[PDB]
Amino acid sequence: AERIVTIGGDVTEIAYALGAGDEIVARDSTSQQPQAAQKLPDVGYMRTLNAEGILAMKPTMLLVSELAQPSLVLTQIASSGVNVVTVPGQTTPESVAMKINAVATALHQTEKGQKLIEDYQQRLAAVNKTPLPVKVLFVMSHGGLTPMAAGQNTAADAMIRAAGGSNAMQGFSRYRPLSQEGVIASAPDLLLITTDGVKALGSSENIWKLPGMALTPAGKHKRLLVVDDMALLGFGLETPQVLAQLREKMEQMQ
Ligand code: HEM
Ligand code: HEM
Repeated sequence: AERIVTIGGDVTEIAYALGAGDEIVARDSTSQQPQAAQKLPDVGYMRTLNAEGILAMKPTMLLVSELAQPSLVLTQIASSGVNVVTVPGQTTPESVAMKINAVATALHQTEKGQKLIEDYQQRLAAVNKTPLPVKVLFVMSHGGLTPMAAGQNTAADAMIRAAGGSNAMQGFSRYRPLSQEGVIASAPDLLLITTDGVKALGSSENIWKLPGMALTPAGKHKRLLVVDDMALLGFGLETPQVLAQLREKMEQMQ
């Protein structure tokens, strides 16, 4: 009966995992998992939504990450009479259990969610969270934009800290353009980048041509880790696995 639009790759992946695949009629740009979701219509990007694109799908329920903007579009969609359910957007490993809970409560699959939660906690718990003296620089590369580093108050910065590592970039929030001096002062031991960032750059050649990268301990030892964009930053079900790659790569640097 329900025509569900899910917004937020984390939300979508959880809805699908709670067995609602059949009822989801559309989703946002950040939602690309599972692949089944890639075949659904794209209503736009979570951070720049427009009401018309969502309402054209005639949803009965909108499951939306709190990270969604502009907020008044949700108000507007709710006034039109669709059930708008908000999902917590904290970039924290403990936050995922909260996300699963809100989604399940909304789908009336409380028990299914409870099960999914235990599996996530069981997978998360297996990861060594002991702090390690390794500094990490996360870089986001587009095709047509200057490369950018993550400060604090980012998912990337939370991910790094949760793996037991340290954010090489300090003293600022969100993202900033790379500069040779900035990067070099950062002195990362490990360069963290996304799968798409790699494609945007070309080859490993261009990777170490990033401003100042070669003049860092990371660039000297070619210490690199490439992870799926949303797996790394989405704080959904794949969080434990990504923390594992990151932890392993750090431990292996002793
Ligand atoms: C017009 C298109 C886009 C614009 C203008 C844009 C802009 C931004 C900006 C400025 C930030 C960080 C600053 C802030 O949060 O205020 C950000 C974060 C992020 N973006 Fe977008 N973006 C776009 C498209 C996309 C798409 C298509 C994806 C699909 C995966 C995406 C995924 C993310 C994620 C996962 C973050 C969180 C990073 C973190 O917390 O470390 N973005 N985006
Ligand atoms: C940090 C993680 C981020 C991710 C995973 C991400 C992801 C994406 C993706 C998938 C696109 C679509 C690419 C395209 O259409 O060419 C995009 C576009 C865009 N992003 Fe990001 N983004 C991030 C951060 C940022 C930040 C911090 C900014 C700050 C300016 C930004 C600015 C933009 C802009 C202006 C576009 C639109 C380009 C166009 O329309 O041609 N993004 N982003």
